[PDB]
Amino acid sequence: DCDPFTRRYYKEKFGITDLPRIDVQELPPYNGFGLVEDSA
Amino acid sequence: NPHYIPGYTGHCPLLRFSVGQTYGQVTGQLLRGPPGLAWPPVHRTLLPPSSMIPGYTGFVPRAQFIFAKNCSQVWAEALSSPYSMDDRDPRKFFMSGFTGYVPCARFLFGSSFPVLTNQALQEFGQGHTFGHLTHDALGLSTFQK
Amino acid sequence: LHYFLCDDTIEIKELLPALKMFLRRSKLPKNCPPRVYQPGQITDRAVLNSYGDFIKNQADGYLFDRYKLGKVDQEFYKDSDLSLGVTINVWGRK
Amino acid sequence: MRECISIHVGQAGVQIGNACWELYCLEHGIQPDGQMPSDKTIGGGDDSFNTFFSETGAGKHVPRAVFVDLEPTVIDEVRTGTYRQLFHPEQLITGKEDAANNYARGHYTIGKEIIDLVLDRIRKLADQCTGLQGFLVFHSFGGGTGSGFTSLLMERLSVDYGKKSKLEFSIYPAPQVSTAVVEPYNSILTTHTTLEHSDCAFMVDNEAIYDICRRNLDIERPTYTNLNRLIGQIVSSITASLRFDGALNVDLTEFQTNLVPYPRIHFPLATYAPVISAEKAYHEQLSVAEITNACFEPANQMVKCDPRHGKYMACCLLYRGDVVPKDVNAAIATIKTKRTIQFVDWCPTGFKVGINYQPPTVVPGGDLAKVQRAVCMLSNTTAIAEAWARLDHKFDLMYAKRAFVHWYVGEGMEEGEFSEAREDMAALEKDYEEVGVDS
Amino acid sequence: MREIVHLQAGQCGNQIGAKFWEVISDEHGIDPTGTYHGDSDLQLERINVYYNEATGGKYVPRAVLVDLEPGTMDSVRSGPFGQIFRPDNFVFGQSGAGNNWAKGHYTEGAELVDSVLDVVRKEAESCDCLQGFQLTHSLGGGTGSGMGTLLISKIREEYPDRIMNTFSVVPSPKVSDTVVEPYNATLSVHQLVENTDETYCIDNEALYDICFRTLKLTTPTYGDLNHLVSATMSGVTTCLRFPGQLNADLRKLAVNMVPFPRLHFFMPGFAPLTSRGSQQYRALTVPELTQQMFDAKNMMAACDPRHGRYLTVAAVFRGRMSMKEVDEQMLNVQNKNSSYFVEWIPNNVKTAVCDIPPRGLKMSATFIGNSTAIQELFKRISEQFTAMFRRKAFLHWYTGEGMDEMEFTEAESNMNDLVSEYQQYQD
Ligand SMILES: Nc1nc2c(ncn2[C@@H]2O[C@H](COP(=O)(O)OP(=O)(O)OP(=O)(O)O)[C@@H](O)[C@H]2O)c(=O)[nH]1
Ligand SMILES: Nc1nc2c(ncn2[C@@H]2O[C@H](COP(=O)(O)OP(=O)(O)O)[C@@H](O)[C@H]2O)c(=O)[nH]1
Ligand SMILES: [Mg+2]
Repeated sequence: DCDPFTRRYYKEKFGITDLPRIDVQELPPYNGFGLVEDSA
Repeated sequence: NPHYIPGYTGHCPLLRFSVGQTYGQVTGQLLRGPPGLAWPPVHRTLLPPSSMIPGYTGFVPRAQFIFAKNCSQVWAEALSSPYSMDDRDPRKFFMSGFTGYVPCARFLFGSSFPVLTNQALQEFGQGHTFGHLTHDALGLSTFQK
Repeated sequence: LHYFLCDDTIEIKELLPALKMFLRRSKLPKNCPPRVYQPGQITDRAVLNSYGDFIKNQADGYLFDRYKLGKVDQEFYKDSDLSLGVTINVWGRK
Repeated sequence: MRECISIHVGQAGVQIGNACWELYCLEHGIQPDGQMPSDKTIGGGDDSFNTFFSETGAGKHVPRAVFVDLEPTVIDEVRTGTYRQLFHPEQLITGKEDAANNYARGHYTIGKEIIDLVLDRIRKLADQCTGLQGFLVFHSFGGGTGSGFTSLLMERLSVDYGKKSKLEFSIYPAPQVSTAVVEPYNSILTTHTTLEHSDCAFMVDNEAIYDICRRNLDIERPTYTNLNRLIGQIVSSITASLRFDGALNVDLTEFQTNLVPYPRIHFPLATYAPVISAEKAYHEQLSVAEITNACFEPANQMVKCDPRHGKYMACCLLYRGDVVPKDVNAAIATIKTKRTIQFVDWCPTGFKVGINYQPPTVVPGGDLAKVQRAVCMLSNTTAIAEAWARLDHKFDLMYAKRAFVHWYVGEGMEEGEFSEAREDMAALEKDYEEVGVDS
Repeated sequence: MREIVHLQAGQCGNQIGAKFWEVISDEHGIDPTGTYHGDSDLQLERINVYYNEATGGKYVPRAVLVDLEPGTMDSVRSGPFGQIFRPDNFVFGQSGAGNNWAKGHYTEGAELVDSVLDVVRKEAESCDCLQGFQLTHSLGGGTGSGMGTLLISKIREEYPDRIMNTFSVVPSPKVSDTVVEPYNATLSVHQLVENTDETYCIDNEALYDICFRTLKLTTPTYGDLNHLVSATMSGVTTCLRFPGQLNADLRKLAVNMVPFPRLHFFMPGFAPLTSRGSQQYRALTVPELTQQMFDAKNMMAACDPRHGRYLTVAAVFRGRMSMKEVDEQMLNVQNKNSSYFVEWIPNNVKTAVCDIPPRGLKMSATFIGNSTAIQELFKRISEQFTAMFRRKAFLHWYTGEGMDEMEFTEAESNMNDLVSEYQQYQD
């Protein structure tokens, strides 16, 4: 990447506008005793 | 950028009053701007940005006044502070330990120096009955009262 | 507010619900609270120069001129300016 | 990570330091707010500002300088100036009443009250430094604070800190141009403790820089804003090597050893070149062979003295910008062939050179021109004997009738201290005569 | 930050001080009511020096008003800026002084000073750090000469380490308006030379000559005469209230200008004075101002400095100016007038430059002079004393209320001790 000032020098002089900002558990099953809320 | 070369000995308007700068930028500032007096004048001398042969003895009109140039040429020319800031400005404060006076600052209490100076700058810029409550508790409880 | 017609100067008293003389006998300025002008600039008469001859009377030895050069303009309250029901800025007091 | 501490006491020390930190913010591209800009990029290292600044984790830089004065009238300019958001709010220490151009009112009565707050800030600063190198104290001889508050601060700091070199940049009284009336008194009383706790005290004055401001710059009427911008560049040319890289860099410790031949002879003079305006720089060619012959002229020393009468003792050239070492070498051998420039016999090697790779800077709205290079001269010579001869001729003519004495006595100074300080300069004037004679 | 207490007693001292508080109120933009109305913010950072904040954004001065007569106290309330003062500061007796020194210092002035000094110590105790005292009086009266030395004696016995600004109007040879002026003058210098750090001497006949030569006033009344003293009054202490470039407070003038404990009587001055006509013809520069300082006709005392020598000169500049032209022009004037300045003191002249000039002018300057020529002011008073003391005239009005003949010989011996020092150092 490059700074904003470097992007200013590249459009007034070379006449190009290049701005690419390139970047770089489930619960166990129920057994069968009690309630499903109590065992959980 | 019109100016005078250093070492110039002529007169410049307001040259004797301006301080702390060289002759160059003092003269460069003074040339362009009039202020109290008149600007440098409109006609500025200073600071710049034939059917006859020679030997002819006849009369050519208004040729005795033109000079310094040859016979054919003269024939050719003969024929031709935080106080001034707004209240909404975040810079309206004084840093810690400022000796200088701030109006309406001695009357405030229980605040730090920046908050107190900001407030000072802004100011300078600008039951019912015991019997009724505890009686008839049976119908309307103490929470109801 | 007293206003002597012979002198056009104003003295002011007070009536307590007296503190005597509120403002002294002087020509009341009209526009704004005026700044104190530098001394020697408030002369009634203008003079080119005094007499170069060393023998001279101090009150009599002045040559007056025809040009009002450094004259400070001042407006003063008079009987024509103030009438019944007009605001007056008494040294800043409206 | 090579560090320095700059203390500014008195009015002259503080007011020059207002123009020193003028420069360092724009050398390294730091805004007055303390935040580096986001749009513009400058050429400057992350260790380049570490000599004179400190990086705070919010990305705001803070100076390493302590501002002390006994009178609040000058410090309050800085607190409400353009650099309010720059300094530490505790670093600016405020007194109550000044020294009144009295030595004993800054060393015995008022100067004892805040000396614990002054030294504790130096203790707080030095513990933050990773590696320390020295001190740069700014004051003046003739004042009551620059003589008073300098005297006790550097005598307690030498006790606390053992072998760190101290570099004092003090304003010498001029021979003719002088402001106060107690200048011959306040200058003698400082030097009774400079000789024991100051290793190198660079010295400038007011009349020589006035005349330099007239011939070279062509300024008809100079203020104090003009002088502080010129002294602000010499100090930025001495501490250039710790911030930038070059060919042969000079260390703050080493030129303490190249410039002090005897333990009592440590008073050099500063000189900067090429000091020129904007109309003459574009016309001339300012090469290496001529910016160093400008330094050796009798009219270009920044102290009102004649260097022809004395003989030089030890020199030190400090270059900057685009310079190659060979042009410096031929520019030195052409100087030793000159007959007016006289060196002592016992010191055949006297010159020393240092080269940096950064050109000088210019402040917007300034007076100095944009030049490719610069040279700073720091000359130790025996010509200051005549400078201190006339000042001791001021002392005895006033001490003969005991004028102005009782203002000193009324604060705590004994009368007997006046005689002992005069006998110190009695010996020091004989030292330049003892050193200067050729064996 | 530095706090100054102002006192005024006597008719000549009351009216000049009332003209003093009028100038500085406009300088800092204070309305006659006490409300701040100004243009620049630099006038407000140091406002605690002269003024005290009241509740509601109203300002009051630090002045103590004392007289033995109620006549002039009604006049100060009746002035153009008279409403600003504190009604708790108006302490006064009811019996007139009668132009008598003993009626202000021993008989009737001994009952009022208990409540006079109580108001003074109430104002100074509210201050955080006090600097000094400024008092206005006249040397020839019965109040200002009697009570002037009474109050400075009692203040210094309780504030030892301070500075005293005694602004005294001295008697005049031709403009003498009381027959007992030699009696009232010699009776106050016994306490002025002992208990005053610096005294500024003002006569009446040099102020008329300034009003007739430099200013060319046709009718120089008392309203314009006291304003001349008022400008030098407010010009000496500009470095304590306004920012500057070479600052110098009141004790700095104490060190530079007092070489001996009893040579401290200063001649004052003002420096941009001009007539009304030639405002457009005068070039306002530092070389024009410096010639206006050392003119023989521009100081405010009845002494010719050409008849003596100079010990120490200090001049406080104001406005935007350079310092080379200040430092060279106050070195050129010392070298050209080499005979006048003494040879046993080098660098007689002390300069000071501020940054805010007064309103209505681009720059200004205040001149202060210590000279040996002030011995002529004390010589004529001493020889006027002898011709009246020889025949014991006008003496029973003094000896009839406690004073004795033995006090008169001691005071005249002190003038002879004081005037001998200037002549001794001259050669
Ligand atoms: N070149 C230069 N000299 C200065 C400056 N400020 C003060 N001086 C010199 O300092 C000398 C006396 O010291 P001052 O600065 O006036 O006073 P001080 O040293 O602060 O001592 P105090 O007044 O007691 O606080 C004067 O003779 C001036 O020549 C300045 O900004 N630039
Ligand atoms: N310049 C000036 N002098 C004054 C004024 N009022 C009185 N004097 C002088 O004071 C002298 C007399 O002092 P006096 O009033 O008797 O002192 P007091 O009795 O203590 O009040 C006279 O010679 C006058 O010239 C004044 O308003 N301005
Ligand atoms: Mg100071």
